[PDB]
Amino acid sequence: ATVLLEVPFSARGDRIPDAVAELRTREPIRKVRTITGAEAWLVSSYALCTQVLEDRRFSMKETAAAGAPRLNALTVPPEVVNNMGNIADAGLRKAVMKAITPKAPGLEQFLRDTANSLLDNLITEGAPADLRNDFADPLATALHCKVLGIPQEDGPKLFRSLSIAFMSSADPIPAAKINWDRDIEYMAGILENPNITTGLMGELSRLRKDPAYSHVSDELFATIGVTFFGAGVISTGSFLTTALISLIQRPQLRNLLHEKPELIPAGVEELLRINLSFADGLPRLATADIQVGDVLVRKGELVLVLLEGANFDPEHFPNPGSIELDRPNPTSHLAHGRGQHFCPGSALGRRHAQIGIEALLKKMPGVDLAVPIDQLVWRTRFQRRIPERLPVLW
Amino acid sequence: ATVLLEVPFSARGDRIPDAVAELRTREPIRKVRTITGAEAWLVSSYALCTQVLEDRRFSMKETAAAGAPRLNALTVPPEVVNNMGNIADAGLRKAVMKAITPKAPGLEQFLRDTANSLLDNLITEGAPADLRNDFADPLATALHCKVLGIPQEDGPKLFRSLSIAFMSSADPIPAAKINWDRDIEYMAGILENPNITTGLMGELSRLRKDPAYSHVSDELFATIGVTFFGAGVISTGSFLTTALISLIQRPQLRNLLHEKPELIPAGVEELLRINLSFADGLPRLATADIQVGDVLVRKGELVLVLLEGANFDPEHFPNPGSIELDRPNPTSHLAHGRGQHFCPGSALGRRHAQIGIEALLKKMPGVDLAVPIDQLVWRTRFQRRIPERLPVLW
Ligand code: HEM
Ligand code: HEM
Repeated sequence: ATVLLEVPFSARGDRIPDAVAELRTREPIRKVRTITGAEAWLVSSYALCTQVLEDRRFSMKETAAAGAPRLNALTVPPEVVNNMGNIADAGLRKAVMKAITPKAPGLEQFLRDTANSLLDNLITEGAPADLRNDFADPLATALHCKVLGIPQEDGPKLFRSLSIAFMSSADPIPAAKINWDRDIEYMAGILENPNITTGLMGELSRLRKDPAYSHVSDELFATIGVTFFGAGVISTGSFLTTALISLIQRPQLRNLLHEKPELIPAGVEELLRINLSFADGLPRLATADIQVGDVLVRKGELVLVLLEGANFDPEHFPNPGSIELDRPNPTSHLAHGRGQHFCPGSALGRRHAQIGIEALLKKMPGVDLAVPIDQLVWRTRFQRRIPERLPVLW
Repeated sequence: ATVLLEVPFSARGDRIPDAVAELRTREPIRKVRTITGAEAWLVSSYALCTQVLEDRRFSMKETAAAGAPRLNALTVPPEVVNNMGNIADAGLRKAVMKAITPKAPGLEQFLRDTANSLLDNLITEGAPADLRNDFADPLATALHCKVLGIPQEDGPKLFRSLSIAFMSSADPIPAAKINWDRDIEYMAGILENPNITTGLMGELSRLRKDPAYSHVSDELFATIGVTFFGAGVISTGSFLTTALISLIQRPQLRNLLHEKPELIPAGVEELLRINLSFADGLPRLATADIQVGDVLVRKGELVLVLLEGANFDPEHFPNPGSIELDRPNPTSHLAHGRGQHFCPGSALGRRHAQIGIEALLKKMPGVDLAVPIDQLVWRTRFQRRIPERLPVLW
């Protein structure tokens, strides 16, 4: 007698478990138990992952319903799970999306200067350096302060909520509520701060006093600040970190990108595709009875869309484990999801990674791990897979 | 077909695995495979642990022999494994041991002021607080700078070597050598620094120019600084952290110690006894064929002395999982080892814990975890078990 298969399989973000391919072949939708004890359907083929993400009857919003089977505990108010819907309903969709493009004047140069300044300080200090805590995450944090229009010096305390805010927990987390409420108060103060005129918060500040948005709540405006900061910083910092591992472990690739940096966009797209940053399947709740492969998913059941399931599917991406800069379908991966909830920061994230890698390869062309790869400490019960420290030398 | 049982069993430092008791009953010496692929004998009963630690033919020094079966890779020069022997041979044993007592004038008050100042800053900043990174470890770090006679401001960079120096790795760690050599150069500079006149380094500085120690190497003096700083900081910071978890999880105990703080020494002794801080058995290499329980250990074989094996042995400590402040045999645990290599900092460590707990209970009598216990991220492939962050509220 064995128990029902448990998810997630491994918190290690540097390699995919052999088990994923075996499951995809045998049972590309199959029943699993989450950390809460809930049952769920784990979907692991490209075809079935795409089907679920593209069918809105597999609802994100309804995952927050009281009494639903849960992947993990809410770390935000239940109405905040439908944040993008709330944004759209408030007529704020176009403005939010415009404010988080990497195309804003000066932004890319700010990114490059910031990356270069972080790297110079590591160089000055001498190897070993921690590329997560002292490069990737600070770069992510600086980027999102600039994108939000908020002071850089406020970034670190906001950042420090995230090790808790993005926990994947069986039970509610008291600290998450403390940090949430505090971070909300900060963003509400920002909207009242006349010095804040640029970026997302500057724009929301103005829209908040525009008559065309008079009956949009202050709660929604502050929520947008907290959610976009947290999602952006955690996602870009975590992605860049694990992409750096994948690069460092492929010196031939590292050298080619150092040699031909115009291939970096193609490289970052592949690093996105193979990225194991998302620790859990994307949760959705069936709002109807829906056939998914050989399984009739019943209304009220939880479905988990395993991103690496899709992204390493050899039917869609032949030789899935190899980075190939000339695939015919390079952006057709699901690293930024798909459908209604496709990542609004995908371009900004792509650019954070491109610029951080560009700068790292220039300043540290000899970059290598300073510890054997198995020594990396992978964060557990978290919504991302990340090494606690990423020690490198150069 | 199963593989040979692997060690360590779990990096979780908040509970002992049920498997340890089962093993102790069934097979209190049994064969296991280490992370290097080496075979070893894992010893898990009080009686057999004590036998091994008290028989010097189970050698610490010989664990460093080229070609021996290894628990993990050396992170120091092989001659440094015999550091205490080297100390004794150089006539430095009495001086080193005297310099690391908690009885030095002002030391306890420095500890208390430092603990109180760390706590006030957490209070000012507001919950949640990380009791590992922003209390236990800084307290350990400050204590050891003061004990060594070195500037407090030098503590943080020395501290940052330790996440690597105390790795438990299958392979040599390049960063460990970088940090070792750098930290050695620092301690050599300290011995040449005329401002350094107090503590262990002040005393070694003087003995280095005393004719009675003329043919003791500069290498040994600097090595003593690096080894005593690292072992002391890692051991006291890690112990206090996990003792804090054990306390916090027992509010009745926490309240009693807050109420009757004179029971704190008895409490710290029990917290020592149940402490899971050591991630691996203590390694020893047989220098002869020696009968240990039902096993004839052969010369050249590795033996691992599982401290919690001894310390949770119900034959020696009845109701082993319960903290009892009135045991008849309270200091007979093996938390500081036993025999030739008994911890030279045991009193200093006891006092760090007592004072840190005293101060925490006074400043934060309402101290509780701010996250569910399962959310703590336990450091892997490391010589200690420690949570990466210890989020608390009060
Ligand atoms: C490489 C970097 C990034 C990756 C891999 C990533 C990944 C993802 C994925 C997979 C989703 C889909 C969630 C779902 O469908 O259940 C998503 C949505 C989202 N992302 Fe990203 N993201 C990245 C960067 C960013 C940035 C920079 C921001 C903000 C500045 C951001 C903000 C959001 C938000 C607010 C959502 C929710 C969308 C919705 O519910 O409609 N992301 N992201
Ligand atoms: C609660 C705190 C502490 C614990 C639990 C602890 C634990 C231990 C243990 C189990 C050993 C035996 C190693 C073996 O036999 O293989 C040991 C030895 C040692 N400890 Fe500690 N220790 C603590 C505090 C300290 C401090 C504060 C220092 C230095 C300032 C220190 C320095 C050393 C050294 C240098 C050895 C090697 C002894 C030898 O090889 O003869 N320890 N410790």
